[PDB]
Amino acid sequence: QVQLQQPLVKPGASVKLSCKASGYTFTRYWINWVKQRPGLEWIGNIYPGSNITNYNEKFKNKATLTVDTSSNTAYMQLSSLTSDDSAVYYCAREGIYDGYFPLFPYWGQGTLVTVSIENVLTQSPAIMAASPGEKVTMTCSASSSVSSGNFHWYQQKPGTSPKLWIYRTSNLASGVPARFSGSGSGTSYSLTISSMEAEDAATYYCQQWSGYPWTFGGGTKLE
Amino acid sequence: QVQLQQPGTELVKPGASVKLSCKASGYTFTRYWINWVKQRPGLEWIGNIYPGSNITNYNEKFKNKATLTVDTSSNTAYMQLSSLTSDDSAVYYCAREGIYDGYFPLFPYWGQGTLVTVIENVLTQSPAIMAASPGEKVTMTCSASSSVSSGNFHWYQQKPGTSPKLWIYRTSNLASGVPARFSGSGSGTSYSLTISSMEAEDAATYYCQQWSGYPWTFGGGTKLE
Amino acid sequence: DWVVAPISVPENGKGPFPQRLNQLKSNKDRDTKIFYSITGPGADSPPEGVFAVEKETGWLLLNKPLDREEIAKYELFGHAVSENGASVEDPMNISIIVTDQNDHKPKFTQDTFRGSVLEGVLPGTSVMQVTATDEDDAIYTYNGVVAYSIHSQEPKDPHDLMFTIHRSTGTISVISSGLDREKVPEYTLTIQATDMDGDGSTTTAVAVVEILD
Amino acid sequence: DWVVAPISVPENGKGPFPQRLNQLKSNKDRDTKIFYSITGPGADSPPEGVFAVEKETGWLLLNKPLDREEIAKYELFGHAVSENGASVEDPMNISIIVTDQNDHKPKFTQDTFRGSVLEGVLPGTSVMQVTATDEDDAIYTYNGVVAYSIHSQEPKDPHDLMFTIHRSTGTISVISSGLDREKVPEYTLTIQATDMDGDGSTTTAVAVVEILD
Ligand SMILES: [Ca+2]
Ligand SMILES: [Ca+2]
Ligand SMILES: [Ca+2]
Ligand SMILES: [Ca+2]
Ligand SMILES: [Ca+2]
Ligand SMILES: [Ca+2]
Ligand SMILES: [Ca+2]
Ligand SMILES: [Ca+2]
Repeated sequence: QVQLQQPLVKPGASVKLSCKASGYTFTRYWINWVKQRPGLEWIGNIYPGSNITNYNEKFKNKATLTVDTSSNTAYMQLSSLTSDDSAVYYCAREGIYDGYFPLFPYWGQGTLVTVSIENVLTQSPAIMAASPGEKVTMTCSASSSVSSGNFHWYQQKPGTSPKLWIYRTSNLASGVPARFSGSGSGTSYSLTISSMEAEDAATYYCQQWSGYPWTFGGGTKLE
Repeated sequence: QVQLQQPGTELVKPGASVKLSCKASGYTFTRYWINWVKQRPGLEWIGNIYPGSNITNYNEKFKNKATLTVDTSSNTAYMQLSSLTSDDSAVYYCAREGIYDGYFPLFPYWGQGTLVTVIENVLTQSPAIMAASPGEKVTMTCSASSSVSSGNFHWYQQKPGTSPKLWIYRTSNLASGVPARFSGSGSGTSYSLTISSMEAEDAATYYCQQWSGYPWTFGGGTKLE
Repeated sequence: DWVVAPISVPENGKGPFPQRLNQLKSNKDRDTKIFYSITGPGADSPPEGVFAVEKETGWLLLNKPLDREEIAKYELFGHAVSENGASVEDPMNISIIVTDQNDHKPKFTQDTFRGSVLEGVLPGTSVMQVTATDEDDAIYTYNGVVAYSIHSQEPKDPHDLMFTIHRSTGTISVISSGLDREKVPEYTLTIQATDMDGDGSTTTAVAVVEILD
Repeated sequence: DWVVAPISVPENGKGPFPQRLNQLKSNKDRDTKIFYSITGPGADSPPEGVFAVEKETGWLLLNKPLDREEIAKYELFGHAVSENGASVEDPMNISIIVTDQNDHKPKFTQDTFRGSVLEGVLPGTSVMQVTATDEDDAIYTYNGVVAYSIHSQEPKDPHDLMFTIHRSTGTISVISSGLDREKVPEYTLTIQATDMDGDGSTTTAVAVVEILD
């Protein structure tokens, strides 16, 4: 089984986060890093076998990604910390294998750090509430066009890592019930629940790729 | 009417640099590659330049001797030769591209040359010197260390005192002024030039030429008498 | 039928040249030796020597830099024939699209612009318009899209931001009161036109505004 | 039929990734909207995540570096469907050839080789053979083809170049008289193995030749 295992500092110091990989050959799969504060951001990724990286311009100067092949471990060093850096940091491995550009459905549980030119995705509404049986639909819009192959949705409940929900616009991820459905194209996409349920209350995030960087929406909180 | 004019002789001392000129007319200067070529007691491709953008290709061998420039305003190409030795003493030709039929151009338009006194596809030509009598068949041969497209294999004729003169192109096409007696053939790594019946006219040094990626190379020559 | 996709080439390439664009192939080459050729402007008619194809491998080549403002598009045809000269495919249409680079600076339509306005007018009042053109593409890129601004005003009497300029139209307007002909009869405005919609290169011209009675 | 040529990709690429390899197109796209996909090992079966295609544009993509010594070739298929999922072409076979880079150095089978020869022998007499291997491709390139030479001989008594070595076989031979056991009982030859058939990287080993009665 593919698993990523992740295990307090003062301003200006550096810290190294680890992501221990097992269940597959380490050298041949991209690992991505992601930041979260009370939305979600893509920091960058690395191909371990060749030590090749892609960075989001925004973290170019904070983050450095390395690997230790000998121990199947990816690292991210964060430099010169501020309060802004205090966040949850996830690692995630690629991806879904059907001939389209992979994404990353395998997340570590995240590590919590406390400190003493892209396709923007606007998600609405930020907070909504509904009752069971009711239809629920939510919306994501992008400053620029996105392939239907590279538009995805995640569900996150407090305390747990995000969880792939819909991929490539309309395919239901593994554990996901038929009530859910996604649709959309070009620059406008939506997620729909035929009949709301108690289970389904959570923060939902849209995700796109259309060249780097990966971006997320600000989230939709359902209650 | 495409013409390339070069001054003709220059005298220089060892270690100095010299700039050779090639004055162009009869066409828009900026749009056409100009090549430079060295000759001594065989023929060598130095490099070329596309004037409009000042882009160059160099033979690795002259990377450190030669730098190619242009002056757009005066339709003039230049080649600067640095730190001269006796080895540099040679004839230097400029030549414009090329033949226009959908295959990689060559360079059939030569200046009359300027005289200076102080990994590739190798082309082995044989025999170096041969003689024949008129009426007789004459054939000569060129072999390449590596494969060459039939589109990029050519032959030239040179008589003493004059610049080389395109003779056969893309293996078997006769250049403009060239008589039916001549015929070329060949494929892959072996090529030949053939004259059904020798003639007084036909006595000269013949050179094979290839491209298969840079650099252009030539054979050592076949001298016919 | 599967076809060879349009080939997009940015103008002003650096090479190396010749540059491989794309490789033609006929699947009848497993059996017979096939020879490729190309026709069309650029290849076997003017402009001269722009394209070629490698006869045996089918590689289509670009031999020189292109210029979108001269020629934006080429239409060629690929052909495949056996040794004895029999065609073995219908000709394949090959399109080449030359994509824009920002190789032109914005140019004002004149060196000095003049206009006038009455001393009394309210803020918002239009005074004059200035214009700069840019030969680059303004539809798919911003390379030909000009943004206007006022670098400065002379003199600064009664104060400095008497005027504004609409960043797309080039319309100059009054935005403050207290113009008086007798006091300051003439303002000199250094105006700027910047391509890439403000992110690129900048050209300067002058706009003189006379104050009237 | 015109097809996509085999796509030749050098192993150990640096990207950037994903890297565009070639663009699929069906000419039925002028009439209807077409959607592309790929299948085959590397795309939708192992190895995982090596290739992908852009659904709407048809661009075929490479997502990671390749290693020729692991996998030399891939066989994929491109598909074109309309919005309702109906096939509009026969699948297109797409080959990827991973071309060799010289990422292996030559290695002698042992660090010291020993041989023996009689003092009397004539020039031309074979003495011993040395061997080096190289894990790169030795068929289409020279990256795995080793050339041998004698860098030096010790001592130089009676003179240097007592021996020669065949540049392909590695067979060491005597090429002069006169060897004498009592005079010089042992030569030490530094031997070299250079890949790219003499143009590449070099490894060194020793060959000791004892002279016998
Ligand atoms: Ca023609
Ligand atoms: Ca231009
Ligand atoms: Ca332009
Ligand atoms: Ca411009
Ligand atoms: Ca390798
Ligand atoms: Ca290799
Ligand atoms: Ca090697
Ligand atoms: Ca051993």
